[PDB]
Amino acid sequence: AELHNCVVVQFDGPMSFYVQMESDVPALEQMTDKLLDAEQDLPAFSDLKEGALCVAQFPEDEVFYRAQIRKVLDDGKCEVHFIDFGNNAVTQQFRQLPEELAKPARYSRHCELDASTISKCDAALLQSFIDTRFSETFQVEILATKGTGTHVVRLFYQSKNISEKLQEC
Repeated sequence: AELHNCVVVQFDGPMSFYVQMESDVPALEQMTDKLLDAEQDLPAFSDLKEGALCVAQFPEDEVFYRAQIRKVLDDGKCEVHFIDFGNNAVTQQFRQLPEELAKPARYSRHCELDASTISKCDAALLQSFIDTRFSETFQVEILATKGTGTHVVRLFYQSKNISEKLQEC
């Protein structure tokens, strides 16, 4: 079947994880470069509301990324979702995202495994298997894209069904 190379950037479990497709890497690198070049000159963003798109700083990295506000908290804090990296974090630093940089689609993709492709044991072991190879390349077969944008996929490692590479199960 049609397999696409990707890297898993966030993994809460088989039914909910995020990937960055190899095909989108060039565009993501261009986005990252453009954001870095304009970063210092971007004015403050103060229209904090759920759903708002902006540039926000990830406290753990201190780097600015494209972000969507998920929850408005107290003291100018907001829980945001970094659309190009699939992770959420609470931050207080927001800058305006140029219209041109808001046009590109998110570069991280939410996925959920076709539940029939793994066993109960596989599901439990996948967490540790993935955590050990976070920077490694995996492949996904996209079976469908839900109305929410989420891809239902079959996961592969070294082009083999993941269940085959999970030797302990």
